[PDB]
Amino acid sequence: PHRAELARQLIDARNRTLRLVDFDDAELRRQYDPLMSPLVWDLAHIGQQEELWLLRGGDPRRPGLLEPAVEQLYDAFVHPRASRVHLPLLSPAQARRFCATVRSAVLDALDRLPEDADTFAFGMVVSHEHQHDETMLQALNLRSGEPLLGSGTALPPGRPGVAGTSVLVPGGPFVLGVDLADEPYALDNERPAHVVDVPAFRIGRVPVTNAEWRAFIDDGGYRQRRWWSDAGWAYRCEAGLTAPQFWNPDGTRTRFGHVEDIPPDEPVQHVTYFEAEAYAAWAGARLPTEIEWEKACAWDPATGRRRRYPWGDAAPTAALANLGGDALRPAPVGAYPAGASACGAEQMLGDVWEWTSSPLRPWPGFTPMIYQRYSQPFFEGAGSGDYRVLRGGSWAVAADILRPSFRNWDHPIRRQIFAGVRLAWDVD
Ligand SMILES: [Ca+2]
Ligand SMILES: [Cl-]
Ligand SMILES: [Fe+3]
Ligand SMILES: [Mg+2]
Repeated sequence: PHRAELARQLIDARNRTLRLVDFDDAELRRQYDPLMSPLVWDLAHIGQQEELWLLRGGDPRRPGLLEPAVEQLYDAFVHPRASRVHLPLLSPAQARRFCATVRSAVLDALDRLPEDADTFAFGMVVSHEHQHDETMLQALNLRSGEPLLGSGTALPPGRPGVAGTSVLVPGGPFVLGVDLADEPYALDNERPAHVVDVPAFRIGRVPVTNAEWRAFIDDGGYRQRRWWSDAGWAYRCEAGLTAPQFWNPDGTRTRFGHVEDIPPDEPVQHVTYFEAEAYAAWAGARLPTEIEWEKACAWDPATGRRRRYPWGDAAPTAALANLGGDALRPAPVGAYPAGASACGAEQMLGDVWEWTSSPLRPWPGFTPMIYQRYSQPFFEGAGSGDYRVLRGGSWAVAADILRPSFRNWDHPIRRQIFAGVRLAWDVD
């Protein structure tokens, strides 16, 4: 954009990062849960990736500030999450110094870029840092003990008449994905724009709520194998799943260390893919495919056009969606009527990541971005395991990095992520 706007975005991302590591060194070195890196790992990894993609042209053979063996401590493919707490990592002071040195050089580089030069990598790195900010939030939510963060900023109230209900998405061709011409910082797996024929289906007007999930629990949903897939039931049994994560026996939940009543009308959060598909079956529905999801989000059947956001082309605001990290929770269903898609689906962007039944697959014409290992290793059959795509962003996602076409994914056994469920149905 303006180089000034990119600088602004990089600086906002780093402000966020530095708030999330504004704790004692011992906190930053802790393993809150074996699923998660220590925060000091994400801190240095953020700087190392910024250096690699913006100062070293993505070529690790070009010299960096760190010895290559030190740099490789921050290679996510080499070091499984659980092992990272024991690695000989840079201290918090070293990591902050490294990040600052890199950032100074990056801002100078941005200044010096020729007019009309390609800036894709800068936007890619903004996305990378904000994504790690959400990862660090996941870790802080898992942390046992008295809260470090506050309990979250105010959200609007919900409204009656939306929970449980569905909207029709009329059948036919629509444009899936985007081109760089339209979204200059769309990540590689979002591209290119192409047509897919999607038969008529219905999708939930809002996500599944906590009170709805409690009904599933109360009817014995976790005790009845018929709602679950073979793999899902086996995992439910292995892991002893009986409720969403952080729901306590006494009916409270623990959210960033805060013990509180579970609000009935918020989207359910911290459920596995396997839980999501079991609830959907028990409810008489199914999960959407990600293609269904994106059509419901972005397509306007009255005009036969894609919208930039579900509501139109206006930049996200606090009146339109719950984004950016400050709320530390999703909003009550019905809280954002102005954020509805053309078909009437609300809270598609923000609040909770929504499970879909789609594995990650390339769109026809896919070509990798400079960070070649960002998507490709996770495509179905690429040999990295089983993944399902999540859509729409959560309350923790920065508005700057989110689009209807954005594709998250994870193993179906993961629920420390800020994920919930929106139902779908076939139409006859
Ligand atoms: Ca969402
Ligand atoms: Cl990671
Ligand atoms: Fe990363
Ligand atoms: Mg009953």
